[PDB]
Amino acid sequence: FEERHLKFLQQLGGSVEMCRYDPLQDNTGEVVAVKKLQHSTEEHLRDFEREIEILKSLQHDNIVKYKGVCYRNLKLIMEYLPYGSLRDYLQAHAERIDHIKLLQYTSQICKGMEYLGTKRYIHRDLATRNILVENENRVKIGDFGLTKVLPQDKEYYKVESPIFWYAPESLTESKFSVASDVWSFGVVLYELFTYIEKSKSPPAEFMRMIGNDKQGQMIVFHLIELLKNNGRLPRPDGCPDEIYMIMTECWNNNVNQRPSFRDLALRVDQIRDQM
Ligand SMILES: Cc1cc(Nc2nc(O[C@@H](C)c3ncc(F)cn3)c(F)c(N3CCOCC3)n2)[nH]n1
Repeated sequence: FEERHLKFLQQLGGSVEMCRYDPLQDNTGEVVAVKKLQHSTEEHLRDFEREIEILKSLQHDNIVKYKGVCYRNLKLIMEYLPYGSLRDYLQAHAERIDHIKLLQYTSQICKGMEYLGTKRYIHRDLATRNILVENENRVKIGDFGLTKVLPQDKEYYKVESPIFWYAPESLTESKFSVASDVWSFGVVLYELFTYIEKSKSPPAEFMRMIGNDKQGQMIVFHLIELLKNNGRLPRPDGCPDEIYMIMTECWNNNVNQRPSFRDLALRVDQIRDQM
């Protein structure tokens, strides 16, 4: 990839642009997504090149595809998935997204995570805003900016952050593992069944429980106490209990009592087929 051939189409959201890669200057070439860095240190740049090598290393159906790279001034290039983040897509198109449909995306995400697991990668940022929609029937894990490789010996890894998706051990000890991704997956499943009703978002609900008057750096500590005393995100409207139970089992204070992404994949599919 040569950067004089990337024609800028629009800003998408660290920064991501929609571009056309068009060496024939023909407007024929394909539209792609281009990630780069806003204000870049050699530290950010060193983690960005890891991300790039984590993405190239992954070839799965529910993981956005690596296309290439281009420089010097690094840009990451990936397939353009035309419907954007599952988080906005759900807000936009709730009327034609039914529960069978929620469960479809759910199982596509587990399958994507399962695959990550077999490479010993830890995602760290599982949330609906990092899931891309390719079309009505397919979603993909679409960002890997916080993903980490487990060390050969240890089966966990230590490190602003998305605290309302974090497992207790990540909040208290900065421990990230397949088990903390599962905790987070539970929050992703919660999200879906709330249909992203803004005041049912995990931050709004947790702040309600903590007290909205709580501020600054104490939020994280009160969140830690809530989770220790088995405070949890409530069952959202219309969520069938069987499905809430999957969430609550993902949100177990005990790390190895949490389900595997295999367990979850299969348990979601079986539930799917009975509605
Ligand atoms: C890497 C990538 C991003 C996309 N598509 C996309 N990305 C968006 O936001 C970026 C920041 C993003 N990247 C990765 C994610 F996982 C989630 N979001 C959009 F906003 C959007 N839209 C489509 C056209 O209307 C605007 C929304 N479409 N395809 N491939």
